[PDB]
Amino acid sequence: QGYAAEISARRNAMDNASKNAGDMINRYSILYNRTRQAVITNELVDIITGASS
Amino acid sequence: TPITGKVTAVIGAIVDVHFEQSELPAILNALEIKTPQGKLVLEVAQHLGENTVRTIAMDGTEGLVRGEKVLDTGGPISVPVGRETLGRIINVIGEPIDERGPIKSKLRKPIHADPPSFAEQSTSAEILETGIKVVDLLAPYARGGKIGLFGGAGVGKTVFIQELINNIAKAHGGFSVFTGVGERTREGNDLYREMKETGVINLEGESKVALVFGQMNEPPGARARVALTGLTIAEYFRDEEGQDVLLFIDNIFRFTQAGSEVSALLGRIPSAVGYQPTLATDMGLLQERITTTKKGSVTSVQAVYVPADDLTDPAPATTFAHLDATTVLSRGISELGIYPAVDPLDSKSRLLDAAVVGQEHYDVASKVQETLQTYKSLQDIIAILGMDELSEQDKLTVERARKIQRFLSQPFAVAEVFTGIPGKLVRLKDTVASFKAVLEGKYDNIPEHAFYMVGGIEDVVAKAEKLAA
Amino acid sequence: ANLNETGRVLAVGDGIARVFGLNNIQAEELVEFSSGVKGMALNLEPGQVGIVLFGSDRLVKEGELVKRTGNIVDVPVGPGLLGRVVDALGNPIDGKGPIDAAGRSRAQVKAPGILPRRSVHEPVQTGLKAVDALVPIGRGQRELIIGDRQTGKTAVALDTILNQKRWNNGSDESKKLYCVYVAVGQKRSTVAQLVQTLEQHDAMKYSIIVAATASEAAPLQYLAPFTAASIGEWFRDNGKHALIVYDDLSKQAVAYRQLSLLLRRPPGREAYPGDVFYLHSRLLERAAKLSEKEGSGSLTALPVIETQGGDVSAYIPTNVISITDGQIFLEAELFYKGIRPAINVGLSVSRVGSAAQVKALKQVAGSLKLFLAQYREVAASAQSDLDASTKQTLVRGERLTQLLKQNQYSPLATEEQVPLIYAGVNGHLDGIELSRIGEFESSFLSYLKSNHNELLTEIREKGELSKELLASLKSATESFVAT
Amino acid sequence: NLNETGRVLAVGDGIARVFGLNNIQAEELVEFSSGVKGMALNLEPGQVGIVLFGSDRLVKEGELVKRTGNIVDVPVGPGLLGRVVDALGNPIDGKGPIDAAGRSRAQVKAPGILPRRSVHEPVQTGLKAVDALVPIGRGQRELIIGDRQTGKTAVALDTILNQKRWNNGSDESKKLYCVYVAVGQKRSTVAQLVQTLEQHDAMKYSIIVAATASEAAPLQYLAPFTAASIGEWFRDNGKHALIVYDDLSKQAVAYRQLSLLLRRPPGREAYPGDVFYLHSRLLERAAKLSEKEGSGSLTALPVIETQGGDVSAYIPTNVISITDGQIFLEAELFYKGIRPAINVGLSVSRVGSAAQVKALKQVAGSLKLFLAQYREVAASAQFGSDLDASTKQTLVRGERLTQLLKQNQYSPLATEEQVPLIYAGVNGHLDGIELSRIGEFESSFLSYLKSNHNELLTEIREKGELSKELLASLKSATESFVAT
Ligand SMILES: Nc1ncnc2c1ncn2[C@@H]1O[C@H](COP(=O)(O)OP(=O)(O)NP(=O)(O)O)[C@@H](O)[C@H]1O
Ligand SMILES: Nc1ncnc2c1ncn2[C@@H]1O[C@H](COP(=O)(O)OP(=O)(O)NP(=O)(O)O)[C@@H](O)[C@H]1O
Ligand SMILES: Nc1ncnc2c1ncn2[C@@H]1O[C@H](COP(=O)(O)OP(=O)(O)NP(=O)(O)O)[C@@H](O)[C@H]1O
Ligand SMILES: [Mg+2]
Ligand SMILES: [Mg+2]
Ligand SMILES: [Mg+2]
Repeated sequence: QGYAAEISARRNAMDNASKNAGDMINRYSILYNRTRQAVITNELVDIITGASS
Repeated sequence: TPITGKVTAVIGAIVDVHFEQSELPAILNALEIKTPQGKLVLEVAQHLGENTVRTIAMDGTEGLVRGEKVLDTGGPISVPVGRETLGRIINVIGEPIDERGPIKSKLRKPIHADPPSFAEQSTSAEILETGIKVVDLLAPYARGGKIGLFGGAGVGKTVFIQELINNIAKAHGGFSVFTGVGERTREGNDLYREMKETGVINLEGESKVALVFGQMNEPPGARARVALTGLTIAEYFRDEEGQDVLLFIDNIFRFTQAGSEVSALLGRIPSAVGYQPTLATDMGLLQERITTTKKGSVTSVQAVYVPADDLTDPAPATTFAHLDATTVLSRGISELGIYPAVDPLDSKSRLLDAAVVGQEHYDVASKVQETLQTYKSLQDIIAILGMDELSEQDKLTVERARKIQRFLSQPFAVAEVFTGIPGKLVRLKDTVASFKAVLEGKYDNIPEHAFYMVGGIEDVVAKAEKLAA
Repeated sequence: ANLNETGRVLAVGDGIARVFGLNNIQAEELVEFSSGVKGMALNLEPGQVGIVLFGSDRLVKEGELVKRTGNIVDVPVGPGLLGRVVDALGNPIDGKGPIDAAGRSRAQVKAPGILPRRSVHEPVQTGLKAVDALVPIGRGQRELIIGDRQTGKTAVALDTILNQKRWNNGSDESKKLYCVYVAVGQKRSTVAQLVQTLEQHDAMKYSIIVAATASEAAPLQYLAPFTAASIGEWFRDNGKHALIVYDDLSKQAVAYRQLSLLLRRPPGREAYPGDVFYLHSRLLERAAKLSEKEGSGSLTALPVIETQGGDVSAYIPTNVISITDGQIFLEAELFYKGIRPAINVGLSVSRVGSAAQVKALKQVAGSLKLFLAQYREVAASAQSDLDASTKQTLVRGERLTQLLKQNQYSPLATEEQVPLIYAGVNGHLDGIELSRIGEFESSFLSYLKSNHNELLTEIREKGELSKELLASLKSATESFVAT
Repeated sequence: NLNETGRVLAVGDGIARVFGLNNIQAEELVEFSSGVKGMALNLEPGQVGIVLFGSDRLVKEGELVKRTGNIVDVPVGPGLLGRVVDALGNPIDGKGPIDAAGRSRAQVKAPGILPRRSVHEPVQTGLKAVDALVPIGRGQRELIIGDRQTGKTAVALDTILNQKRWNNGSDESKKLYCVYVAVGQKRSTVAQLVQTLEQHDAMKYSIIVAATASEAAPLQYLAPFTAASIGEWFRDNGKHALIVYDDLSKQAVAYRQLSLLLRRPPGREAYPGDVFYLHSRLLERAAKLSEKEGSGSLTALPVIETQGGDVSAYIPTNVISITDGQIFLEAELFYKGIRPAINVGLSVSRVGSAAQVKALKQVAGSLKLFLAQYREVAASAQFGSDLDASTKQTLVRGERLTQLLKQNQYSPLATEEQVPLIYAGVNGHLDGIELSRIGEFESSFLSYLKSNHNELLTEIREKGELSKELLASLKSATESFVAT
């Protein structure tokens, strides 16, 4: 009984976790994307300043 | 018989002026163009050669024409200094803007001044009690020090200053200068109504605070310089009046921003993130004048805007080293309804030292800090896997940290509208003891909610019984 | 050829014309090219002027004559623009003929100073349950509508305009609120369709449309909000009240960025020029509430910003938030769930409006601010224990969440609003199901109108809740719920 | 006659473009008629670009600029001790003229390959964490790196203060004269530092060089190089000097400002293309000279500021590649109550044990690797583990070893005080003691050994080494104290 209680509690806690993880993955895929864009821009501005002189 | 030239070029805030004579106005001199309405002021920035100067206008340049006559004043921008500035509202060029007549001051001083030498420095380690829990506890303000409030947009910088003016301004003895740089004209209105209503400015009577404004409607030239104006007045109090002076500035970032708006138009090659190459020295020349010297004492609060919530942006980052105390406001924090939204692990003080505050104070502050830190290192695991997957030690620390977290929140008087609750204020000695006890495990049975938005520990006890009924 | 009043084109490309002559020209004077296309003298230099064009580059060649105009960039203003649709320079685009101008105002007008202002205390009634109760806007305020693509931003502003029909049909000129809607960067068809909606609800007669749409030249988009504020300002300076929607500032900023980069100004953060903040700040500072001496007029601004991926920390969002007097944040998450208006209360705030709120709402909004956005504490945690105490707030929370929902084009009167909230806050909904809270609300208002109209009238006419009306309202509420 | 003089063609932003000056040397000092001094950095066909060493407010178009005939130099000599000067060696403490043994140029070729000898004499910093785990040698460059407000100056400051044990003597070979270089700090911060050196009577063997935040970029850029020269004199004359660059991040910013205004095309993050060189030539000058050269040394503690923990940032990556190891200070460790907040894993001293008093080397066996094995395990403890006898014990040992590395500021220790502590720790004479009491143990115990087993401590100070006899005495002595 303690085992089957445990096994039910695992599948339940892990469902809430995988859900909660995905949420952070979603929030970090967004930050990733911002940063990636920023990286391309910022790199371009150095090339640009360098080209102007 | 003056010195006159003609306008040769106009690009935005930048006006180029040619002079017909050998003699040319000095860099930092104020020039004048007579217009239909009033006078446009320009500040010489550089000499371009071939008898032409480059200037930065202090007002819009709409309507200017090539060939237009330019007058040299033979000196820099000057401001009314002295007691006659108290209870008045003033410009970047030192003219009044409260329609109350001329500031009949005996003297007018240039806004560009050299900073006080190394020899002139006067250091102390003297605590400034604020009555705000987190500040008083975790990062104490210093009398005559330089205090700075860092915050993203809307996180609470201005409410914080108004609380500090509410705490320190009436009982200071000395004089305050508030300078608005690049902020809301309405906020100026909100404050001029305030210092009137509290009596710190009395129309008929006598007043303790002078106000200087260069708000966010103003062209860049005016935004850059308006802090040097409000400072020049602060320095006259410090020096000749040997006054202990309070200087508030909302907001100091706007000064540097205004500098970048024009940097391009001045011919400079952009440094990192598009800022002016001179960002640091421009800031040194402003910052270093805002200091406590041997002749007198200046305690200074500065609102510091953080662009895109990025504390590594050259501007706020270059600001840090200038401050003896830093309170860093966090969006993440304020979004938990924690006000003030002070990051207790990113706000710092020179005066957090046992040889100033006593070992008991130090030890508490530090254990509080260790506690909070443990929660931080854990947040990711708490959010993914919940509380269940902590060891008991941790579970208890997390349980406790959250009670500290909330206890660091405090109802300000000036945010009564958003708190719904009267403004509480806590004596340093009470903050120290109250927190000391929480750590000592004396309040573990109490639910989290009883620490949220109260004063000292007596107030927790009260709210806990209020809930239990 | 007078080179004083007149110019010759040296070169044109990238939206700039370089022009020789025009020696008497003023900085920011409007000019005219042969083709009839207009320009703005931006940079006066020794031996040439740089002119920003208000149209395609096709419409200007090298060698062509340019005529001075005499005038700094300006526009027609006055009550004669009411019902009219114009472009950024004030030119009618609605097929209806010359505008009837009281006079002309510059595009760039300095903000009301420190003195000529008074704190906002007069309500701008949106007719939106969630906004009026929780982010009350006052006449003279600036309140940002911010959120992702397709989250109801425009809807919130448009319901506000449709709602004014309530007072703009009365006589009392002080209660009236004229409307300036600025479309910057939107599709022509969106705006055409918007105007037809306004016409259909008979809102058009008290509103002005200023459009600089997607295919138009960046400077026309840059300019539109400024010429719309002078149009808005006329009402302000003449003892009347105007609401201005900037839809949206994100697109204004983008156009400004286009112009700056082609002008070869150094790209900063996200490639915007250093002055992109001053762009908005000077614009929005022009919203205000004026003193008795200045005639007590007001211009209220509702700028719209569009976040990407819901990030309010980007450069342009935080710039505008650091200008306006608050934000109405709309969450895409709520929007997809069917919660519309999708106002995220946690992240929404009005910094000055509380004063200007109608007392009735203020009284039944007791802590609703605190409670709701805090039921959010339990709600987020909920999905570890089947608690006793915190099972109640989960049931009330859920109810007020439905009460706050609202159909589009259906702004509601204050006296129609306060009962619904009273009935929520005091838990008379606790027993009723979710799927019926929608039907409850329509049926409850019918009941109130037919049977307890005396009371609604009292809410409307005094705006307060006397202990007696409060108690009488408790009476009628309990009755309906029971059946 | 435009060969020795020139006329200002244009001026602003602390930069002047000058006509003539036909015979001027690249990097030569110039005087503008209005008073201000400058340095020719750009020599082009029709003009000369000059960076100003002060305000340009008084310079005008047409103004006359004069050749000095000197490459930027400075006063050097023992006379400078106890003093605070600006970048050009002008005294700024109001204590009047400096008396100098001579003048050295700012920019000096470093010691070549031949005239050097391996670092082998310790710079005793007085800090347990450093001296045990990242020992610093005489002639080494050891970088101090970390975010704002993480302890960086407090590491350097406790080294300077610690030199008192030897600087109060006459023995010249053991003495370590200190040079502190404030760059872009605020004057108040510096006054506060020379106030503290005073209170600890350390100012008498230190020299301060301050190019603080309000000073012209050419002054901030120059300060480290002229400060190397001041320090080099000690090195070049059989003595020893420590040099603290606080901080190089701010100097790099100043060099950038200089170069952009000279309209020299920038590189990454707008820094000049040769910003690596800027720092490498400065630090190559720190060195341990060979016997044929008198045996003097210059040890450098350069300070770098990272932003957001970002050590991959351009400048921090540059300097890391120049020095002989780093001390990484971390805000997260600072708040757990680890002071100094040294990340042991990430911090190396490359010269290593060759620069550590032998006694300390012995008792700190694999302390650094052990502490790694500890954190390897403090990682496995996270997912709620249960450990076997070895792992739970070493977890206990390290948790206490970490505790023993905590140390107050301005409380530096002598090796003979350090050794017993590390000795008690590593061996396990601390395992069966409640964790929260290791602090009061440290001071009770050092007092105990000062009254009871004092002959031991005396031995370590003098003979710098241990034999079975010293080991077993101390082992017998410590075992004694454990029972309070
Ligand atoms: N002490 C406080 N208690 C409760 N709410 C607060 C507090 N401080 C700020 N807020 C909330 O956040 C808003 C921020 O106001 P403000 O103090 O002007 O912040 P700020 O950071 O200066 N904004 P800005 O300058 O526009 O970026 C307030 O109007 C409140 O809604
Ligand atoms: N209160 C509401 N109830 C139900 N539906 C709504 C409501 N408000 C808006 N909608 C619909 O939702 C969609 C988005 O609303 P809209 O006001 O266009 O938002 P927006 O943020 O301006 N989108 P866009 O500007 O095109 O990126 C529209 O089709 C509306 O018809
Ligand atoms: N061992 C220590 N124990 C406790 N506190 C310390 C210790 N060392 C330094 N501190 C304090 O921590 C604060 C930061 O130290 P500091 O040495 O200024 O680091 P920093 O990184 O150079 N700061 P900054 O120059 O402002 O970026 C100072 O107030 C010190 O007094
Ligand atoms: Mg503010
Ligand atoms: Mg829309
Ligand atoms: Mg430091």
